[PDB]
Amino acid sequence: VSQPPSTQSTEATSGVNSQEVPALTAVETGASGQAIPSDVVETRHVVNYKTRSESCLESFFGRAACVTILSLTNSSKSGEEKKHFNIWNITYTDTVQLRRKLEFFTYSRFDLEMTFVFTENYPSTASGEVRNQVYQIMYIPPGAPRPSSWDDYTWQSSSNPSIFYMYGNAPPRMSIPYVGIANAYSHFYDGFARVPLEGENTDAGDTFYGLVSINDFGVLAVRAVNRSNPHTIHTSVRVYMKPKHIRCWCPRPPRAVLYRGEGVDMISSAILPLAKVDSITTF
Amino acid sequence: GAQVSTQKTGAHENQNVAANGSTINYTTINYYKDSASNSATRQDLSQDPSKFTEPVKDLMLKTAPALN
Amino acid sequence: YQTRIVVPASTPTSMFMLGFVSACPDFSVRLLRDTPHISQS
Amino acid sequence: CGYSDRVRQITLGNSTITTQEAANAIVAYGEWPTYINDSEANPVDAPTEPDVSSNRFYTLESVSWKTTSRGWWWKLPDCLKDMGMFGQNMYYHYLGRSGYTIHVQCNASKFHQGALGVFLIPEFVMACNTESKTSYVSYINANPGERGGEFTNTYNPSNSEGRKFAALDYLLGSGVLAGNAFVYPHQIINLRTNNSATIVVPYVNSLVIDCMAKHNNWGIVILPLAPLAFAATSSPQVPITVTIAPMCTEFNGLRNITVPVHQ
Amino acid sequence: GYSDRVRQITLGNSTITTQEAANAIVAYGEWPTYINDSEANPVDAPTEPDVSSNRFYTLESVSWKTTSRGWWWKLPDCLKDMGMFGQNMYYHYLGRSGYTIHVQCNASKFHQGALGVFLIPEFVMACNTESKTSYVSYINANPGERGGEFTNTYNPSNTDASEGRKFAALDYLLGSGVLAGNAFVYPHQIINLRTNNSATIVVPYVNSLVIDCMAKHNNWGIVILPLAPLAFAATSSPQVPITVTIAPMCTEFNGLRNITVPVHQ
Ligand SMILES: CCCCCCCCCCCCCC(=O)O
Repeated sequence: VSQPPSTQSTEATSGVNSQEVPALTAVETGASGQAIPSDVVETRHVVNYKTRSESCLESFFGRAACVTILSLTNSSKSGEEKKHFNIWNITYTDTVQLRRKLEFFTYSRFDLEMTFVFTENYPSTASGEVRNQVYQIMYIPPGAPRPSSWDDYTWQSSSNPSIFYMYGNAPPRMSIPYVGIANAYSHFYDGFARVPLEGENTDAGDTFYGLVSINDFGVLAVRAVNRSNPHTIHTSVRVYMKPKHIRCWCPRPPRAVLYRGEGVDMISSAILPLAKVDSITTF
Repeated sequence: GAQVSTQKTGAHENQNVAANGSTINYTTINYYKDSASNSATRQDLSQDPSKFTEPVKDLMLKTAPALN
Repeated sequence: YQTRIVVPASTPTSMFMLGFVSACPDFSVRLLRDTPHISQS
Repeated sequence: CGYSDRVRQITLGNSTITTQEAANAIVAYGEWPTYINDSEANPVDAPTEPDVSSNRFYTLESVSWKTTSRGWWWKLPDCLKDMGMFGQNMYYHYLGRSGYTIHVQCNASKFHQGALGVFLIPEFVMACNTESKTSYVSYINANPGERGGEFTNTYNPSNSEGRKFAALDYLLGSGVLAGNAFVYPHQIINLRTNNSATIVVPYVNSLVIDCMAKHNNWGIVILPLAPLAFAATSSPQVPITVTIAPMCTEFNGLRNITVPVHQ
Repeated sequence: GYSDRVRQITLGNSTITTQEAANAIVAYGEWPTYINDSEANPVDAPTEPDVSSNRFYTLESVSWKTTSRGWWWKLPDCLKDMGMFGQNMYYHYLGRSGYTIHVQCNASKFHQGALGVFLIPEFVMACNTESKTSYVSYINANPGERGGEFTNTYNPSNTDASEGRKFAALDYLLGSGVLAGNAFVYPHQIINLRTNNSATIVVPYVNSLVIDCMAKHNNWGIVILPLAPLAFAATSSPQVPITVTIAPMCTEFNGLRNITVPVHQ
């Protein structure tokens, strides 16, 4: 049995009167200071059995997060037929907690576990007998046709992945292999999707900046598959994601301020991330 | 064709040695052929902090002055 | 201040220093929690 | 025999840089630029390797360090787009790849004080100066050339003034506190000990090779960390000169010269 | 390689660095050690603190002005309230220690002047009255971390009992009748402002006994003199601080009793 490597142990050490100076360095070098307690104080011999387990990237990332909430309305009213199904752009952008962890890195490569959770209620003041509902989650790859309606032919899912869930059973779940075209997903893209060429010179219209212009993972088309009932059912579909088997590159700091949309845009009302301290000598 | 590995030390498992008994083991069988379907990878504590904390071209020693 | 900062003639009398913080090699964490530093409506 | 970490001679192509006062040198992430290996390659076309033609240092227009400066911004493959052969090849070839040597120069007397942090940021994506639409910056403003751009300490988004970056210094232009800028490979020119900084930059992307007219894989950020000061005057000035060379330059796919929107 | 000027001294929970020292002196070539069984006087079970008393302490700073004639300290006395060293010397009848003495004084390259730092064993000083001999109060004899000062005027009083109980601390005669120019016989280092900004002297315990009573006797004193005057030429009156930092080392005590509380003001 192989014991996992522990963090640094401390050797015992005594006093020093030498020309060696572990405490003085330069950081101008790009290096962080390297001093440890045995370099500046006398120390005792302490065996360190602790490990960096929860800090591993797999552990850090390995939690499902809610990413989005979709709204489906199963209704007999003709004016609500269009709401019987809904379509969502696949992204992690919609929720702050997950994009924040992912944005610690410039690039990442991972497989993704998705779980869906369904909750339903009656939005009406008059509830009544409704038969158990069934839901369909269809994946539509980029370039694939999308349904114009809940009963459109595309729901046949002859080429598309599709999972069916009967309400009340365990939340449906599946695993998605890494699908990036690149050899890693980029969480940032300092560039444009297309190069505007001489002859078409405008400032406005350059909506091609940022990764948002080069990422299309298709959509999730979610449908109640039931016939309309006299009493309307409002269903909340929560989409969860858990990155797994993840490798990350080129770390960067986390965002200090609130996000505005899909890019790195700041909100003028919220660019002040720190609290005031009464004085430099406060403690 | 199962694989056997070692569990994270539990509450009553008083050996921080992590190599005591055959009762600290677990068995994993893969049930899918697509590797994306497998459970999380084994913990790997290999690290190389120097990559980010001291990426200096020339050798730096703690005791030597940083600038000579 | 130990002693004092000594400045020669025609030299600035207001200096700055930059403090930095980092973890040492004998360092780890035990359990995850959601960060308290960011939110959304 | 008297060799010292304080001095260095960097020679690439027909260009040599000598330094008397520097804090070693940095190789970002511990890696040097290399050519694309046979085991990791996308393009089919035989590569073009300009070698000694493009792999020389070019000097970007200098900027002045004033006591009110908040910082300076450059994008790396962009700042060299009009410089010599490197420039011409990125316009002729669809794909390209290169590493870089970034050398920042800033001399001052022993009676001056102040410090500049030099950071190299992979994918230096910046926020826009408008609240009408997100991720909305013109091609021209996002690609200033050797001129670069500057950081500010105020945010005044528009509701043409909008299609440019909201380059706040304290948030590094993207909502990220500057104190953490040190995560990125960096070096400090502390006028107390150094007059220059050197960083070796590997090609970094999610791809082996990419289109240079579209993607700036690295950016250069220079920020005062400590203000410039000199007892004799309220407005001392010190020029900062940024000198850059491509390394291991490689290109793939020859077409008609690309001519991007210009001014 | 390593320079001679750059150094790091670590003891207990404290470190002192320097980038401008003229090496370091080990008085008489000997380090502080613990008493060998073969030389022990008491038969008590000794107390040997490891990292309590053996840390550096910073004494109240003094100012160097062009008119100062020097400063002095009695060594065990200057650390009498210094944490655990202080408490142990009062709880125990006997005690012994060596010391690391580190003196600091900054100046710019435009400044000039020099400080002689001398360690004098048995630094006995003259009374300030001509009517009595070997006359000095306990309190004036033992000022604490504050130290005392040297003067260049001998103004004894054969009628004023109060002044007579203070020391006649002449600078040129080191307070005892010896020309200062011969002070160099004692272990010493010079903080010449154009060369160094600090000095370090390692001090063994030196006495006729292996161990003595600390509340009664000062094994060593510290004398700092303005061997060369301070000057800046960009002011009518330059000033730089001098700070003395001291750590006991290889400390031991015996004779545990009620805490001694000396007469004080
Ligand atoms: C039947 C439902 C199948 C759903 C398949 C969805 C495919 C999603 C691809 C992975 C998204 C990656 C997002 C990112 O990291 O930027």
